[PDB]
Amino acid sequence: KAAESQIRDVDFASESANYSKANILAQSGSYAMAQANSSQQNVLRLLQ
Amino acid sequence: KAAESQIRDVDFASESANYSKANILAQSGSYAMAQANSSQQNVLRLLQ
Amino acid sequence: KAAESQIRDVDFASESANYSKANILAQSGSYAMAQANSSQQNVLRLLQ
Amino acid sequence: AIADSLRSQANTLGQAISNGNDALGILQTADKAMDEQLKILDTIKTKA
Amino acid sequence: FRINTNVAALNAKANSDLNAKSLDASLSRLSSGLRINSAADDASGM
Amino acid sequence: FRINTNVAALNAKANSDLNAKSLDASLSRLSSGLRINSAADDASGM
Repeated sequence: KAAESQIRDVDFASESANYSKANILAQSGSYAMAQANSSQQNVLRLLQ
Repeated sequence: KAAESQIRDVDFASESANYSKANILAQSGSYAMAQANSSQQNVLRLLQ
Repeated sequence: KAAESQIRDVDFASESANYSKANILAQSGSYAMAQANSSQQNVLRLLQ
Repeated sequence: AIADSLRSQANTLGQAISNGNDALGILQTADKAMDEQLKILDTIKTKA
Repeated sequence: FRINTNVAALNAKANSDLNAKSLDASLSRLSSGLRINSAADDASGM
Repeated sequence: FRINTNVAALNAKANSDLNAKSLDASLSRLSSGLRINSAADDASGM
């Protein structure tokens, strides 16, 4: 049973690290997309 | 009577282990649901 | 029999000390892991 | 694959434990029954 | 300060796991009442 | 450190059950007053 547990079950020690890391990365990526969408506003200053 | 007890009754030794394990798992799963429901807040940063 | 006991059995005197010490170390290490996972929240203050 | 094989083997052994305990019950019943026949034969020889 | 490769997390996890191993060993000794259970902690003592 | 398959619990339960067996046997001997009750501990003795 212990040998099976070594193969199948996840260790929350590393799992919570992975999760929190991916969450911070998600926040950063969302900010990056929000900035990328707006990166083209400066063209309007040429036209106006 | 002993041979019947071997088949019918439960051993609190393993039973309390099962119960405590399932309870910790319930707490972990509740945290996982709480985080899953919130995992979509980051979309609002796009819209705002 | 006494000479065998001297080699085979454990002395609960030292064993309970080892166990309690390891338990306190486990609590400390768990706190350290939690803080390590949390140690990256500060980056978002730059992005925001 | 390995995890499912080990799970199957663990379940099989967990059931084999109960099989062995049932065999233990049967054999103990038989022996503790033979005790009285031994005493009765003793009494028969004494009466003869 | 670079994220996505938290190193303190890995270090703390390694240390805590190395400690949990010893906690488990001491608990098994406390339960069984024997200093040498698996005979891997003392070859010739066994 | 992975939960849902506590191994120290199973180990401790195995050891404690193995000990409760001998406790029960010793109590049965203390009660009946004989060293060979079930004739399964000494065949030639019986």
